[PDB]
Amino acid sequence: TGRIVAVIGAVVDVQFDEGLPPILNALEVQGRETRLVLEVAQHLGESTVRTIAMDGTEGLVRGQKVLDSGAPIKIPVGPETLGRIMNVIGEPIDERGPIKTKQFAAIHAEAPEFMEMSVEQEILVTGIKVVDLLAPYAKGGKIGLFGGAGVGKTVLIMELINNVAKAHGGYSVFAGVGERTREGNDLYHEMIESGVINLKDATSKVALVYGQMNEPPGARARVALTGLTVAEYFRDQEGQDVLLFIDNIFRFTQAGSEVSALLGRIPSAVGYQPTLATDMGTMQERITTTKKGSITSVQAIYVPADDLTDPAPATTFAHLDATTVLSRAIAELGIYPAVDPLDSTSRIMDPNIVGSEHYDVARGVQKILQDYKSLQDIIAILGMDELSEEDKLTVSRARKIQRFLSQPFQVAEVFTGHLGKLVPLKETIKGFQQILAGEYDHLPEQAFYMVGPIEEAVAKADKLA
Amino acid sequence: ATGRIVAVIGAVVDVQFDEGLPPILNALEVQGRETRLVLEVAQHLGESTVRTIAMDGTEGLVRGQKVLDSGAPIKIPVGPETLGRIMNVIGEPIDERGPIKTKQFAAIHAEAPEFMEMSVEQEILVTGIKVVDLLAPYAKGGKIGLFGGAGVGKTVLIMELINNVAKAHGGYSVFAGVGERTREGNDLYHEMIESGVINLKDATSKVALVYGQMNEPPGARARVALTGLTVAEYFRDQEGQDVLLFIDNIFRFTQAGSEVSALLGRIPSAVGYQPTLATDMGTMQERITTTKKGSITSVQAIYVPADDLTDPAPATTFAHLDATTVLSRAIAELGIYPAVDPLDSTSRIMDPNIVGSEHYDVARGVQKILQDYKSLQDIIAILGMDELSEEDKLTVSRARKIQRFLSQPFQVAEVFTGHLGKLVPLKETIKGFQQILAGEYDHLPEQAFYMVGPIEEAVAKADKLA
Amino acid sequence: TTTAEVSSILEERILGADTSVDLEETGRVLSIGDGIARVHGLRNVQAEEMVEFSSGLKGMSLNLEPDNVGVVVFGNDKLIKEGDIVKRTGAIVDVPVGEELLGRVVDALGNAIDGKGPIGSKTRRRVGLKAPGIIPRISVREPMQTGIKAVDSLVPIGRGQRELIIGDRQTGKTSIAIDTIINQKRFNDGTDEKKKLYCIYVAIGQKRSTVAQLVKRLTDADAMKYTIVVSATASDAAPLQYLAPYSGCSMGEYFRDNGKHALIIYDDLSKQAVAYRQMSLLLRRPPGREAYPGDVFYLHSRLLERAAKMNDAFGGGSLTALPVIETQAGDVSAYIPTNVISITDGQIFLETELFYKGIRPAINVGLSVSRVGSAAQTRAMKQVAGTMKLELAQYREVALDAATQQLLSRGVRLTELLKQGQYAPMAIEEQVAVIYAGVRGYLDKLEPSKITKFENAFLSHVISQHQALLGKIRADGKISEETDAKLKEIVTNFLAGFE
Amino acid sequence: GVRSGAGAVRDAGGAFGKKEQADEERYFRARAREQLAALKKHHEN
Amino acid sequence: ESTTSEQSARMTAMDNASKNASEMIDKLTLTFNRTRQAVITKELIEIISGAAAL
Ligand SMILES: Nc1ncnc2c1ncn2[C@@H]1O[C@H](COP(=O)(O)OP(=O)(O)OP(=O)(O)O)[C@@H](O)[C@H]1O
Ligand SMILES: Nc1ncnc2c1ncn2[C@@H]1O[C@H](COP(=O)(O)OP(=O)(O)O)[C@@H](O)[C@H]1O
Ligand SMILES: [Mg+2]
Repeated sequence: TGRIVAVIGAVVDVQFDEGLPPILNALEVQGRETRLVLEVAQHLGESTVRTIAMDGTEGLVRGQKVLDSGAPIKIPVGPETLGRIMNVIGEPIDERGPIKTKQFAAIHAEAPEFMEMSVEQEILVTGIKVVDLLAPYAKGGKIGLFGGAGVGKTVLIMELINNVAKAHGGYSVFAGVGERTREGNDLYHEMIESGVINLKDATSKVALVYGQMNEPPGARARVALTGLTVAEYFRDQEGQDVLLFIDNIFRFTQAGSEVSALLGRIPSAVGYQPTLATDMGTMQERITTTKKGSITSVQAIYVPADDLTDPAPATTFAHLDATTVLSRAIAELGIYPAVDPLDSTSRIMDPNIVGSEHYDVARGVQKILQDYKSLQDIIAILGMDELSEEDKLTVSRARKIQRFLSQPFQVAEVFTGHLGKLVPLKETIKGFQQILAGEYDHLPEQAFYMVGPIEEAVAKADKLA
Repeated sequence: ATGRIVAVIGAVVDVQFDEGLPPILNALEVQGRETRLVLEVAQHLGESTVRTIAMDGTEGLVRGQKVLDSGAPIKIPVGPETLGRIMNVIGEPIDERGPIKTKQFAAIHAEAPEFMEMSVEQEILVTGIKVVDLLAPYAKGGKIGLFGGAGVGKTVLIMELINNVAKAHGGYSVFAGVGERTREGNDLYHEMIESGVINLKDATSKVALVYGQMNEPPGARARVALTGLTVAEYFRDQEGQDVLLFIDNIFRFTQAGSEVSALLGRIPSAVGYQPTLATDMGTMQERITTTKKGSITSVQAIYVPADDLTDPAPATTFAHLDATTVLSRAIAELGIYPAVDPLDSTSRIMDPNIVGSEHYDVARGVQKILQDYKSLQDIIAILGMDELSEEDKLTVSRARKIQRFLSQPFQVAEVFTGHLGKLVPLKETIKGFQQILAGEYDHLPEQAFYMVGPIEEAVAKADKLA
Repeated sequence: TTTAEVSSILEERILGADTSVDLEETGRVLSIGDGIARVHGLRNVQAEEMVEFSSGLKGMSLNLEPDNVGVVVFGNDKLIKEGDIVKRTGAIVDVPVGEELLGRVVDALGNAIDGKGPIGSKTRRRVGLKAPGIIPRISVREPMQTGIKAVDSLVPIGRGQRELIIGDRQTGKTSIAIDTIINQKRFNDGTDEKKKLYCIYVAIGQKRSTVAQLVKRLTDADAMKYTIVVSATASDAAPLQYLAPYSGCSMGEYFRDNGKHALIIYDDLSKQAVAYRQMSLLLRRPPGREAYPGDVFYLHSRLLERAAKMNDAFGGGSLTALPVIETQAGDVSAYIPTNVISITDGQIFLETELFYKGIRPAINVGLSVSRVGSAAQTRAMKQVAGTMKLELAQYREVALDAATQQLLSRGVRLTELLKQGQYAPMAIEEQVAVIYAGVRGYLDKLEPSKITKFENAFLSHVISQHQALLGKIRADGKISEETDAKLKEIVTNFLAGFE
Repeated sequence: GVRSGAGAVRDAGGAFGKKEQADEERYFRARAREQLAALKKHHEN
Repeated sequence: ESTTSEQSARMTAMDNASKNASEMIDKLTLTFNRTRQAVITKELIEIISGAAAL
């Protein structure tokens, strides 16, 4: 048991007598109404360890006794963490009683060893036609979800959770790093309405880990690790294809930079921490495909100053395996989900990974869309009669494709009254291949709007006239 | 007097002497090492403790190890026997041909020639390169600099200058390879052996080599230039000869100083450089001068980090040069080799009294038309060529032809592009550029002037693609 | 105050109990943090000597202060505490070396991470040996076939050369290296004993999954048996990433000094530079351009300069280096890229624009050069590649007259010819024949989109029945007049048959 | 996100700013000449 | 005929000018991002050096 000797800002220094705790150890301050957890960051010498705080440091007196927990910050983990909101230190903040689980796990864990890593890229079928076709999600990969509000990002997150739960039988974890309290409450209630989290029975699919903006930088620096530990439990002790969400990774980088600055470490370029690459790697490398299961991370990304070459977005892209961008223009066009079919890219979009047929279909779809963009420019400048019959048929096929990318969502059934569809990858590939082959060129444009498999498209065409 | 090693941090070693502190700039031999690790005293830290800069790797140094003071600065073998030999920073022959049996030794650190010893004679060193001869002519016995980024042509240009001048130079030559590729040094050594400028059999060699390369620790790279400069100083002063001093690259001296100053305990200057950035550079450079005893026609390659001429290291060295040749990456992108910038390279002998009225007029006209074209480049870039006036179109055409005609194949670059190197005389390039400015060749295509020598080659290339 | 002026050391001194503890050979950690551990004691420790902690981690004695020793920890600093006992190993930091590491995936320190057992090394080599001097080196003579048509044709890489693979993200920088690793299989299987090239791959900061998949690709192509994979991934500490290139460099130096030829792939040297910048900034050293230390150029120079070709006096071995530099938005004029360019003997630009358009590999043939590559190129490949390079340059110059139309057509045909698939390196004679087909104007008639199909069929045709001609080309090293006539006849016959 | 504003061509002081200034001056010199001629003709009355 | 040709050529020339301007815009945007990052780094380095030398 140590004593506080320095309360400079959020940095608290504790001097121990008997045994100095190792770095990244959780120290619990005594005499406070709310738990104050200090994480050891340095060994300053003279039996003194410099710690960062996970809560406000007001009311701390030089000489307050601090107990060494004996391990890093350990959070309640298990199947009972689903449908609950917990902060970085693991305390429940949903006012629904204690989270009663069987085991706890330290947030700071080593990345899986070299042998435990999988050696085969595999596509995680999300059930969404646009994602599964043009920008497939690699199992155990990282996805950069571009776009903010007004493009249905939260609806996409809920639908991804529901699809992964229904198809692969794997749970999901949402770790909100620096998430607004108002937006956190809105997302919580929206998820409650969507049914992905249930307050009555144990059918919830999301474990929420919220680090609000009003918390100290140390808390937001470890909220991502807390959510990642929650996902790691499901990956290891249950062998599920977990889905981790980080909203967003840029605030994780910012929290890391603030924590490093508080410790008096000389900043790197554009005012970032020296350990930016190493901290990002230690966070991301735990998101991989082990032999027991896998963790797939869909991380929202905010690009500072709209500069993709800034150190934070560059370091984040160093770990990304695919990108999904929600364009407001597509949403205004009326296509939901608003995933941009052109700007979205996937590293595993290679014939050796997804197969020759899938690669050919996706490349053809993208080529037709680009040709449609060029012909739309021509139509904007010249008249629609200028283009040939081939150009007109390509325009019609591309319109059919871009309306086929739209898909009803189960999470949105209560609102729009349209039944949600979980389109398998084979059905998506077959439908888009048949559309490219000109098989359904006689069907009207609206026959493919907001449908699942192409059979539903032909049924809707039959319904029309 | 023998001391004990107290601190070993990087290339900076701190030694405490029980008695007899060695003065600054004094060599100290470290006892107990298989090689010869010699430390150069830089500071007297007090408490009978000195701070030294090691001339080799500091691996294996134990605190308390005995180091013996040599009692004198780093001295190197110097004399006629150094010709045709390769030396390191501390004057150890690394050509495995035996010891350099010279009758005298010279201290590495010496004072620059005084004001009265300086010479003001100015001539023109015709190098056979169109851009250099026309716009920024070189002066015999004057400092010359070859600025440029990474892989823009500094090494190729300095090798071409060697091939043009040193082989035809009556006097001796000294090459100091500071912080460059070691394979380049091996290639230069074998080229000079083949060409006969270095002979391994009889004492007819004309060029002495000093090599401290990028593999060397920062302590070595900060003093090898001084070794080559000392050899050149001996050849200039004690023999009264005309000597060529080729240095490549001289920026690594400043970079080594910056590397060691962080450990030496100095508050960094701009861009993390040492505060003593201009003082040490001036001390090194002012020794490379033409005194009344002899002339040192020095050609120095200056690396430009991140292609930023405003960086302190390539910026403070402008004042130390008579003729400046600034290569540019943008020109090299267009294929115009050499990449000399005609609107950034300047010379001190570019004056009608020295270089002649016709030469000065031609050079000024070329610079004027190039500047006019560069000013017009923005409108051409945005609107298009068709928006210009007829006179503006004529100026653009003539300036593009001049840009093509500045390019010249090099003999050392023959193995690269396959085009035979051309060595134009001064009068021929003067006449060619005067004719181009006049308008006699306003009907030939632009490509007719690319990678050709005399204008006769341009006119004999134009009709090939008739 | 000072680091060793702490109250505990003062109490030990005044109490007189400074006799039981061995301060000559062991030491106790005063302060562990920021990746640098201050150790009190180790009075007989050496500069750069490797010291092992109580927990098991090993560290390098960087700073030998008068009262303490600054030790950089090759691992996570969590496992190191104040009061931990540090003991000397009596050796400058070295790495196990030899042929016993062939096929083993090791970390920065040489410890096996593939779970195949301990390394059976018998000799250890220092990771910081000086590069060979002027005399031991000789000019680059032997070719180093990569299997890539564009590389082996326009940017030839010699054996002992240092060629930089520079580009942006997802531009095929790693793919070129992997294909080069696979391409050497034909030489290693044979009994030439002078064309064998023992490859080495060093991963600096990249994902563990990527390294595992690369190892799987090498094993599936049966290329692991002659390559060494040194892994220092993102999860690994910054000192491991800093040290990883030097470990692989020493492993290649072993082959270099014993008359054998080796290839080392410093994948992501920019990430090593970032790790070293982190180490320096945590040491509170004055940053410079882009917050980098002032000795990053030395950091890369003392590494790449070790790759060289030795003369027959020193065994005649060699060590070819292919560093990889990641550039942001294609910024060639940046600190680290310009530093590496100033060190290497060439570069292979992989423009993202070409990669997006489908030109794989994305080599920018206009800006990609190889200084010492012409000497280390086979005569037949040189004969075809000179004409190919001239025609491509002329195509780039012009990109309605009949001549310029023909030039543009030939350039398009050659550009489509240079396109190559992945994980399928080609034999030197096969590339010679393919380039001969395009150069001699046997593809001007074909539609540009059919050139790849033509090559896919022509390779199969020649490799199946006309094996004698390829063998003759390989043995001679040049395309003779009789060889020229036979190749012309067969290519014309296949062109007629292709239709 | 980096954006621009109104009248930024002359602020840069490049080729286009000088071109615009010269064009405006040349046009308004002619307009001033015409107005002066008209004013003189009126003043003669 | 002349007015039709002139309008067509005006449209084509304006399109080419717009394309060239966009290319220059993206190049200058990359340069501006580099310069902004350099300025931030330089000012922070100055502040850190001033604080450390105290
Ligand atoms: N020759 C090729 N033909 C087709 N695709 C290729 C080729 N080379 C590489 N690729 C594709 O490029 C992608 C990744 O390339 P690679 O990893 O080699 O590039 P990189 O720039 O080195 O990557 P990173 O920066 O992520 O390490 C894969 O989708 C792969 O299929
Ligand atoms: N005169 C020239 N003609 C053709 N190419 C040249 C010329 N000068 C330089 N180069 C190109 O530059 C490269 C060598 O540049 P180098 O002189 O080493 O520059 P640096 O010394 O700054 O690295 C060669 O690969 C060559 O292609
Ligand atoms: Mg050079």
